[PDB]
Amino acid sequence: SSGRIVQIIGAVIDVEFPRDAVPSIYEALKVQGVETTLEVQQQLGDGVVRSIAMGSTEGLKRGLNVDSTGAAISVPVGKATLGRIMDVLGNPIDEAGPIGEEERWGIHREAPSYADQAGGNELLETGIKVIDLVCPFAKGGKVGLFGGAGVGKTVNMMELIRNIAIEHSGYSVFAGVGERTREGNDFYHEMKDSNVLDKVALVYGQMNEPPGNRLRVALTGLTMAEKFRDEGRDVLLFIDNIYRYTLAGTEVSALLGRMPSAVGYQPTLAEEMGVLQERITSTKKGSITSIQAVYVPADDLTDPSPATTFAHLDATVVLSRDIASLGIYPAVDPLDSTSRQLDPLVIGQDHYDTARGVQYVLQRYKELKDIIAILGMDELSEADKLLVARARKIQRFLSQPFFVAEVFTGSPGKYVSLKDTIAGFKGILNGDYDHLPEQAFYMVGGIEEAVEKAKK
Amino acid sequence: SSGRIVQIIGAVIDVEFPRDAVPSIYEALKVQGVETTLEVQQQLGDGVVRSIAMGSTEGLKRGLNVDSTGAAISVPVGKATLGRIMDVLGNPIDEAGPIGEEERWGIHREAPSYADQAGGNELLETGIKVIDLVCPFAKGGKVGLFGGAGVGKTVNMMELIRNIAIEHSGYSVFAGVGERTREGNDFYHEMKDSNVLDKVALVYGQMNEPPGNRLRVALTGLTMAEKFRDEGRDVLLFIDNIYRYTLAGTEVSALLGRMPSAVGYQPTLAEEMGVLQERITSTKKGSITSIQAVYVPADDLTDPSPATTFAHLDATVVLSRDIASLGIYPAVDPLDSTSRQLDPLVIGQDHYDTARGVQYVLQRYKELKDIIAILGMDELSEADKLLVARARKIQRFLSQPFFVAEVFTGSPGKYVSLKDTIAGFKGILNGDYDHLPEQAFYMVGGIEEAVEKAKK
Amino acid sequence: SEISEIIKGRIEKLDVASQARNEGTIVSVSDGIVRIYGLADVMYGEMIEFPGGVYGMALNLEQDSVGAVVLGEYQGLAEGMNAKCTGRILEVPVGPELLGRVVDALGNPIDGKGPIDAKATDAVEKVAPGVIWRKSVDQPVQTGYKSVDAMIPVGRGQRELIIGDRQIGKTALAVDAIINQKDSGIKCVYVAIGQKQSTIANVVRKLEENGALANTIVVAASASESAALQYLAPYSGCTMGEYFRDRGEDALIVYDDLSKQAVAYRQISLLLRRPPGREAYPGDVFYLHSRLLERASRVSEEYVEKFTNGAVTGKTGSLTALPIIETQAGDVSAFVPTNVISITDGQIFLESAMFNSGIRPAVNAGISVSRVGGAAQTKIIKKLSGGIRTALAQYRELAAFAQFASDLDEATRKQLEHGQRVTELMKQKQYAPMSIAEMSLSLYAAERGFLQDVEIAKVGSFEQALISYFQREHAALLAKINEKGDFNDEIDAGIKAGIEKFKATQ
Amino acid sequence: SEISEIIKGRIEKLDVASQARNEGTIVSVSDGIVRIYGLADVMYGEMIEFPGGVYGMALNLEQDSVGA
Amino acid sequence: AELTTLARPYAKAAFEYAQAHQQLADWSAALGVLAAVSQDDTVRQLLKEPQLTSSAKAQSLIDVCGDKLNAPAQNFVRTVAENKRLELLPTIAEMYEQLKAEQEKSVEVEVTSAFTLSKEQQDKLAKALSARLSREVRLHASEDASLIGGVIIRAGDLVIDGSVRGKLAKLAEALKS
Amino acid sequence: AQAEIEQELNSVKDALRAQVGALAVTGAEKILGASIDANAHEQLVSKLAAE
Ligand SMILES: Nc1ncnc2c1ncn2[C@@H]1O[C@H](COP(=O)(O)OP(=O)(O)OP(=O)(O)O)[C@@H](O)[C@H]1O
Ligand SMILES: Nc1ncnc2c1ncn2[C@@H]1O[C@H](COP(=O)(O)OP(=O)(O)O)[C@@H](O)[C@H]1O
Ligand SMILES: Nc1ncnc2c1ncn2[C@@H]1O[C@H](COP(=O)(O)OP(=O)(O)O)[C@@H](O)[C@H]1O
Ligand SMILES: [Mg+2]
Ligand SMILES: [Mg+2]
Repeated sequence: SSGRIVQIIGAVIDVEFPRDAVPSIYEALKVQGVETTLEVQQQLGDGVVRSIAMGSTEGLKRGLNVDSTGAAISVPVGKATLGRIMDVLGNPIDEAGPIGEEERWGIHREAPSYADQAGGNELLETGIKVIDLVCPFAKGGKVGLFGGAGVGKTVNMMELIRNIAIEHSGYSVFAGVGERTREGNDFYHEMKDSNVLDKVALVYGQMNEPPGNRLRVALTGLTMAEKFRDEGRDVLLFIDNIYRYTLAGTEVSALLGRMPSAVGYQPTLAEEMGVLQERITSTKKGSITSIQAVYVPADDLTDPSPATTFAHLDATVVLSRDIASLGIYPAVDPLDSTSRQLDPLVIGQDHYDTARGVQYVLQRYKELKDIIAILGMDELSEADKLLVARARKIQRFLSQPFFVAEVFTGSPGKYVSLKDTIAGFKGILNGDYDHLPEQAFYMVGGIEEAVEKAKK
Repeated sequence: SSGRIVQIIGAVIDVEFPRDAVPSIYEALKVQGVETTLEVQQQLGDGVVRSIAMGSTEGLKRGLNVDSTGAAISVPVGKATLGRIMDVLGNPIDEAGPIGEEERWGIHREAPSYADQAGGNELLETGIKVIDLVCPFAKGGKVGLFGGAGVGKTVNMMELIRNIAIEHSGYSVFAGVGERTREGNDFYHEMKDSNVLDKVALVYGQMNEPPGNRLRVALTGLTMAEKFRDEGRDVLLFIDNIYRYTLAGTEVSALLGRMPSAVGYQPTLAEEMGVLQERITSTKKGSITSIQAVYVPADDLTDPSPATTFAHLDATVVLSRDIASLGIYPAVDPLDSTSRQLDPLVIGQDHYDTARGVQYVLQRYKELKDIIAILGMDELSEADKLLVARARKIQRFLSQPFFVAEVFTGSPGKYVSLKDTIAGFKGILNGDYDHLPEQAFYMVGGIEEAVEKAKK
Repeated sequence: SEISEIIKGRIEKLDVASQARNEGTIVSVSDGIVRIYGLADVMYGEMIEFPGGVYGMALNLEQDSVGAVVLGEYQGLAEGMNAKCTGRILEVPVGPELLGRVVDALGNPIDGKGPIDAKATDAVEKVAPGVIWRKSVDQPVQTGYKSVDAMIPVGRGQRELIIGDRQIGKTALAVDAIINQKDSGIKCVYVAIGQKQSTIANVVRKLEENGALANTIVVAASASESAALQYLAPYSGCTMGEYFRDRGEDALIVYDDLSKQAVAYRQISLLLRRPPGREAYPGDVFYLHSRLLERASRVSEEYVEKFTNGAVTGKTGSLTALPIIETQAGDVSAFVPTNVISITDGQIFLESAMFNSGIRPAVNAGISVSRVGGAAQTKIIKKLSGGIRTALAQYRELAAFAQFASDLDEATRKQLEHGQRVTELMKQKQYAPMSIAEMSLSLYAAERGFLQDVEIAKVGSFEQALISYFQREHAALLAKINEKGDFNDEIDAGIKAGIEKFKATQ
Repeated sequence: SEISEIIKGRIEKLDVASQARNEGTIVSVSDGIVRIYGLADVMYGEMIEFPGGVYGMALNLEQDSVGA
Repeated sequence: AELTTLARPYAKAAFEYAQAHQQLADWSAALGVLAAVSQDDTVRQLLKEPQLTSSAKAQSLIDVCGDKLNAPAQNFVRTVAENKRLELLPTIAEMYEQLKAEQEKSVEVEVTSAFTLSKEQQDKLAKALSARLSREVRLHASEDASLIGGVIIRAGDLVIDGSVRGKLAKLAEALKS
Repeated sequence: AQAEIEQELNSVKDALRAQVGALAVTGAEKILGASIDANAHEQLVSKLAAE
């Protein structure tokens, strides 16, 4: 029937309906007059439902009539969504008029069953030395770009999009969750100017939007990717920051009447994360390959949110603030990054031995650093002096000029193949470049460009 | 009269009684038709009482009838408890039939008054050389036992249990606060095999029991010890772990909803420790002496639990893994172990000087051993080499064959007197035995036995 | 071809009569907790029946309402819906029919291989056998790892914790311990709590590729499933493992993340508004893990003859547990890790610094301990593990002198290389479990000095080639050692002659 | 708001008046804190006498009850 | 908290006084009238004004009811007002009848048949229900056209269903489980 | 592969069996309604008093 607003507190709104017409959990409601949508989150009792606004409440009042829609938020899906920018409710947020949808799906859904999961190890080349070496991605696998503030999550993702999405023959979904509106504009003009906007669906929910918008934007983008997967297609799903989904739940949790847990987080942190993460998967019909950027509060990887996220991913790439503070990009930690593909049966024994060889040298250098600081470098053995020189060369050979980062560096971008990466690191470990200075390996590309740089 | 269950929340149960029949704080209640006991914690008012189930609450329902018993949890006391295993309520957990009890005592009472205290400090002669020399125990005192597993803790407890019963006509009580069921079965058989089981009463609160059981087991064992003290005896009360008594109090305090204190402990931390520790004293009839194993959280001695416990300890016995490797099975560390009774104004000038003499020589030898290792034995002075020879003789003379260890040592047990202990070490410090080989001073008991073992 | 008409014949033999039921009405629904009005006779732990074949469990029996948790999906339930008492506690199917099957926390098949044919059901929450019904642990449980089986031995009925940070081999060590039981006689149970569905499928695919699935029961409660199912899964798996122990047999159970079970129990508690403690956990979080872990035990012959009512005689049954816990940046002082470290019989600590230094099994032998010790070892491994302990201890003391090996004293330099060769011997590969005889060759060769002329870099190829040689020319001796792990002067001389002959030609 | 200390089944105002300003009744008991109903003339910091020789100190003087 | 939790002390006070003075019917009428008056939109609004004192609100409720409240019930209304509980009168009235019903040894049963109302049917079921409950039964029959044939008997939390719709439910779950 | 094909066959049989049962129950509801009102209404009410 019809309901009346009874209590507005921030982004949370209570609506009272006849005790015989109480709307369902996750049901969408519409306010009369005002253009605002409310999703039922809890049934308090006595015909009252607790809901979160999908817009602003500055114009809302007590007593406004609310209408029950009989269903959850229904967004447009299929071919009509390609080359379009949309909000959480699926409305077009571009001036290109309406979208010719032929079907609408509900953002809430069950995860694929245990019998529907599919296993594949097809190696996906990225063109980045550190990743292709220690974090080899797989087609249909889940990748996570973990890092704090200002270390390269967006930049690295843009480079991957460029080295994969542009070549990818299938479709793609890009979801900007709690992102800067300036990054969304630069990326839209970039996809449009590159002529690739035709095969990319764009959903944006930036930081200027109400908590409810940032809490459901991820389900909207995923619902569009699930329609394409279920058609038997191969899809790419890029999420700008999945942390903003957890944070929107923390911002609203206390007003929903929930007691706080450790580090002031919602008591439903692990279930709210599992309900989203289990839908982003490759079933037996089609394959979703996904890259998610994961913000790390205060650079602490032990924080409950980052700590609960690792178990949901196949490839974990870790970006370090201490490496970025030395002017080294990509700022990937080769000792904290890992992949399920880093196995001799999947990548081969030569690649695996080269990756483990690089990690052994870097771990040994990490423990010799303090010795060198207090006593000095002459008090080391001849084997240690040689190992420290090679560790410093490997640490600089992992830096790479990127095409999406030329405005920040002024230097042209480079794409290194997996064959070239293995050869360059195997050579440094063996000793084929113990005469070149460590500065020759900083920001170059393949090992030949280090040889040319050394002369100059 | 009888009441009715009104609310069940985990181990916490609320019961409603008629206004004229409300049970007292700490009173024991019985649920009709089920073997479940409830201890009353608080009187909420309006006839309702809050209690903690002393067992599982599975299968209980609202409206069940509950009967008041008129007194606190009452347990069997006296001679019949020796050689038996009992739960927190005094029930025989061993399949050996009912306890032949003649009397029952409530577990809650006030500590002995200011007028009931003994007129001085009287040492408890353990008959163990290293303890009676370096760690003198006072009658009615509390001893903290520190160290890891596999270092002789169980054998040392069985020897003390044997000596108090055979050499002093006393008895022992063992309180298994948070006992592991596997270790509780192993300890019961080891004491039966060592023939000490008929000299001790066993009270176990196993780890899988609710928080209320683990909190009250220490009071059940202490109530049995109080009975023997009144008989005219000197008694040993062994507490398996005093940290688990503190944790059980933290768990119960959280279940009752009380506001937590520093580092998350219960607000009643010092009072709960004082209520237990102040009953263990030397009265004008008998004396309960206690040996308590102590655990230190995060290796921090400033943590509220270690801090509070150390305030009630008269001696600290440390068992060393290094000493055990040397072959001294008692394994007590003469340098780390300490006692508040090691004062010339308490033990007299002679015992004090002999003990401090042994500790000085053993300190110097530990320093000289690093010199001998780094630079060599030839680098030491003649006086230092003479000290090393006396220190080695002292170190081996700290060993002793125990009657419960005849299975391991292949030799008969020894009970050395304090007089014989002081005379033996005083002679070795003065050099009266410098001609004898150090081995003659190994596993012999008194100093006359070293003389003969050297003669052959 | 036709089956629908015959299965319907049975449906016409089912009760159509009225039954007295105790009911209630749903008052509120939120975050997986449905509050009900009525149900005056519901018991603490009883299962409530809702419309649609959805079931719940009663956990907060308050004076004016019942707080119930859904054992499934709660987003279809609503205010005014009917709720009914069942008169039953939660029970799961039990028996040999579960071996080689994947099931949910309630025992329903999720693998798609068809219905389970279990002949009995049992209660998920039960008390552990009392003190007097137990027997000391003195039988081995081989994990196939030289570092664990030689220095941190696990016995039948023991509880050994696998503790360490993320991504360092915790799961690999427990799965390999299950794979090694395919020929031993020990039935195995793997419980997955809060894992993603594709990860659980890679472990089952590896249990099948190694031939271990037919001897294993897989219980799953994935990350998208209700916190009540994740909280109950360890108890359901334990109940399935207790069948074999109570009937005179032996079983092994792995709880892949007890820390995720604690997180699920914290969610339910804070949503029922129970008073919070340290790290926001409820006051009975210690009792949660202790009630579970004290069931893993060894029971005497008299308990098995009493339970079987005489059918099984002379046999002692057991349930061995390998709980897994994740630490944050090596912090073992956290609330849940502190509780479980104090409940268990021993701990295997895995370290990130060792794992990044190429020491693949990552076992820190300096802090890892088994309180059962030598009682959980065969005679041959108990004799050859004593010196391995001394050599690693000496290596931990003399590890800074490697950069000054020239300047060292000869005795110390001899000890240093022995320590470095024994340290390189502990390195092993995944999915490569070793038998008692094969482990004995490697431990014997190092402990008796047969590695002093092998470069620390060739110790591994020497081990691999030595085992391959004995598998061809000494198959009868390996079979003899594998009977009971026995040792005597003929076996000692036999192994020595084979190692001397191996070096003299291979 | 939740139930307060005066709200009990036996605190029946049959007679809408007041008597005995120096006497009260114990309402609840918990961890060394007692709630008393009816001590209308008790002063802040005053000694309260209970049976069996026990004494209390008045700390909370509320509309409906005294905390000691 | 649940209105039942807040109203329990007041309802029990009314019942224990009413029982001890032989007024179990006078209080029943008084509590029912007070509940009705307080629920009226004009009275509802008057009772939620910040200008009126607790005594002024209490008095206004007594004047509207008049003769219907005896001296003791008038004192009870003042006590509820002094404690700021006048929004709980409907709940206090409901819980008072429940305590009285257990005292009189009676139950208000709610029978719902498939298209039938007959004295022959009611007295045939009421003896068996009275015997089973061990109480007097006040049947409150009604019509439930939803049912194919049969009756559903509701008494307290006990629900005896003998309807064909119940047989259809059982038949449906049996096939899919 | 052999097991996967054998369990696929029994899965199709049991899946259709569930739908076939649901449609048979739907027919039973209509069938029952005619005879249930006259004959069963007196028999059901009297039987429930005996139960
Ligand atoms: N010998 C080895 N033993 C253990 N792991 C090994 C070994 N050699 C390589 N690895 C690899 O190390 C990684 C360990 O992953 P595993 O899942 O077992 O760790 P984990 O600590 O349990 O991780 P997670 O926290 O995600 O559950 C895997 O990639 C595994 O293949
Ligand atoms: N690959 C790179 N090359 C050069 N500068 C980089 C690179 N990655 C990051 N930066 C620096 O940091 C910024 C990128 O940070 P960004 O990718 O937005 O980080 P995050 O998303 O983690 O906050 C750039 O403006 C530049 O100054
Ligand atoms: N006094 C002793 N004499 C000989 N051996 C001993 C003695 N004390 C300890 N040991 C040795 O140490 C082992 C463990 O001792 P125990 O008392 O059981 O320590 P814990 O209880 O911590 O396990 C014994 O089994 C024995 O081998
Ligand atoms: Mg960014
Ligand atoms: Mg794992």
